[PDB]
Amino acid sequence: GLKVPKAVQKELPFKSQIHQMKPQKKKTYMAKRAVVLGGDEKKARSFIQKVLTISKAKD
Amino acid sequence: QLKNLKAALKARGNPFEIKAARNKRIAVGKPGISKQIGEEQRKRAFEARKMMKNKRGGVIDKR
Amino acid sequence: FEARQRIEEKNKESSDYHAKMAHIVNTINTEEGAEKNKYERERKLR
Amino acid sequence: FDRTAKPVPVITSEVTESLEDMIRRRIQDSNFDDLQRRTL
Amino acid sequence: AKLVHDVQKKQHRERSQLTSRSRYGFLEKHKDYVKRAQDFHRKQSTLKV
Amino acid sequence: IKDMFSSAMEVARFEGAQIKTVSGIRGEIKRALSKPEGHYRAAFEDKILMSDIVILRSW
Amino acid sequence: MLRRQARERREYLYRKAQELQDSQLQQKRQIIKQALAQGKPLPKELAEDESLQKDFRYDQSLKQVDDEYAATSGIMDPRIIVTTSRDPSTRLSQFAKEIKLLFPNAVRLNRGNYVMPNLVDACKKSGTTDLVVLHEHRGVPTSLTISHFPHGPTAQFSLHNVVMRHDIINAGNQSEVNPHLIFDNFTTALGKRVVCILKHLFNAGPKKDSERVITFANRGDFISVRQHVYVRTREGVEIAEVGPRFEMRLFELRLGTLENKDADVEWQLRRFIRTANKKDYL
RNA sequence: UGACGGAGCCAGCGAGUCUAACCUUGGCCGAGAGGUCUUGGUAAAAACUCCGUCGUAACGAGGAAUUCCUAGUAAGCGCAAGUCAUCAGCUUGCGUUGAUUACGUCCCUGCCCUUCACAC
Ligand SMILES: [Mg+2]
Ligand SMILES: [Mg+2]
Ligand SMILES: [Mg+2]
Repeated sequence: GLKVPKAVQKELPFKSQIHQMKPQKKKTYMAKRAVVLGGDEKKARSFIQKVLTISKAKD
Repeated sequence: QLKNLKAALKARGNPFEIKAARNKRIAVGKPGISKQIGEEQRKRAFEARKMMKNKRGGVIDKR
Repeated sequence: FEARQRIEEKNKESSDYHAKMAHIVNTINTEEGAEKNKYERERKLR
Repeated sequence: FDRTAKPVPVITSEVTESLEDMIRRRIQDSNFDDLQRRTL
Repeated sequence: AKLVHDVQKKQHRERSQLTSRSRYGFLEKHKDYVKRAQDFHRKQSTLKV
Repeated sequence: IKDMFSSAMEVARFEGAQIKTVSGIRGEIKRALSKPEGHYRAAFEDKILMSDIVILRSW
Repeated sequence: MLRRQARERREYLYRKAQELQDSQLQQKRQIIKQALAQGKPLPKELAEDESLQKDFRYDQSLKQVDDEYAATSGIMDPRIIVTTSRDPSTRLSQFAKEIKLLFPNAVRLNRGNYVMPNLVDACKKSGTTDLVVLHEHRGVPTSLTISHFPHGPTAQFSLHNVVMRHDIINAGNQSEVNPHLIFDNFTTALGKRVVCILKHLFNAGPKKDSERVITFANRGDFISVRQHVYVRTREGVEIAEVGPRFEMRLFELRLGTLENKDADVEWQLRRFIRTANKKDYL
């Protein structure tokens, strides 16, 4: 993908300023708190993203 | 240069064709004349090759 | 030196070829087209 | 083989003489292509 | 296809990278080069903007 | 480019010759490199790759 | 200044875009003028255009040098700065001095550590009209670029067969009169463009008896530059070379100053197109 | 106004799925093509600051002549890119450190110009 130089990116007009989100390193508290339903919900959650993958490809 | 040119002509009525060196202790050549001779000699040689390209016979003069 | 001669020869040959091809096409269109248009008019007259 | 571009011209004595003849002719006829001051 | 034999319309097969050069990768053809040039010009166009 | 010629003397004969890649990128033999023998410098209409092969057509 | 220069360019660019659109309109008005004078019938598209015919009453009273030079052509003498690339060799410095003597209103400036944006911005403040930058290869001049301020054009040349005046023995000092100019074999529109660029480096109105002549002779896109001093004799003219000798071949022409690498290219040299060697553009 | 080592520390340019050696010793697999491993040789920021150690055939900073040069200039130092011409026997950029001397005169040497009040 295209990588704009930071010197150009710095002096850009307000309307056209590229939003580049930085990666997260320190573990957020909410990230440490969220519960992921395992077991049966994992299988019903892999199944859906398999179906939506077929549908996007077929289209 | 022109002042020398006017003086010479009124007495009578191109220094760029010579390459001149520095004397460490002078005209060195003739770039215009030397190149022309070197270019004409290979010009006639090229002419000879284009004459020789598609010939098989030839006058064999043994006199 | 050889490069200069080859380029000039090639350009001359190309210019001659293009003139020759144009002439044969133009002469055919003019002379044969005249006969074609002439005959077609006679067919219309009939 | 083919060559992509024509070589740079060589300044022979014949070339200089042809150039000099042009310059002498232009001066003799007193015709030059030079910028002219605009009126006002 | 008028006045053309099927022999004239024969497939000409595509040659491959030399084994001595197999390490460098796939021998690009004209179609492969077009993909590079088009992509580069698309990016350079936006950057100039 | 390398392996086209064996000595810098051969390159001098072919300077200015048209060359191209398998991709079809057209170029020219500009000058012979002093080191190593047979290598030479060329200019192409576009950037070429290491996997490319340059060919000089001769008869 | 910065804001003023910006809008002057936008207005100028907008004018060019409109003029290209208006070129069709100008031809249509020419047809109407010819039709009225000749009496020949007007074509169908123009016959049915009532707006154009109404406008023609106002536009009936309507009537060269390039637009960048038209404003000052023949009024204000040029101001020229001749510089080189960073850390120039001794010969390039000598050649830059020779180019300085060629143009009557030239000033040589040392390029020690000067960055390109500052050089043009400084030149624009001081009223400089042209900037000349010279390159070399092992003390042999190779390239010459001419940037016209405030908005271009920038023309880059490559120099061949350079013979400097310092290579001569006992040559003497030059004459620095405003020289006569000779521009021979410049026929195409690009040639007329090149002539205009080179013509305006010299002052307007040389004296008729001026004894210095500078000639630019086009021979297969290789422009030979010679400098002579002449004396009118009773049976002709005798000229003598002052030098330097060199041939420039144009290879780029951009609509902007030399700092702007993004300037729109007005003309470029295509060396790898199939029919490159067939035609000579200039 | 050195060499060696260590330590501290300061730039701006530059981002195409594109960037990149050569010649050998041998094992195995494979009909071949070739694949994989093994093996030896050849080639290929600096300045700056602080601390410690030593210590002062050819050539030892370049004759006569000749050339260039006025402020971020002369000079020193490194880092990048190679942009249709030119360039790698190199070219062009970028930053870093940064002065001495003149900024007057027409004496010499060249080039050039001249012969609407009031006051002169
Ligand atoms: Mg310096
Ligand atoms: Mg350096
Ligand atoms: Mg340099």
